[PDB]
Amino acid sequence: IPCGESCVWGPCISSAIGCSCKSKVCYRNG
Repeated sequence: IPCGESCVWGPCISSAIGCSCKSKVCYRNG
């Protein structure tokens, strides 16, 4: 599930809420 953050140049600030960079945007479990 996309969270609402891009990660093309820098990692997900939303890692705090469980989101990780996949395919240039931040996702939690798809």
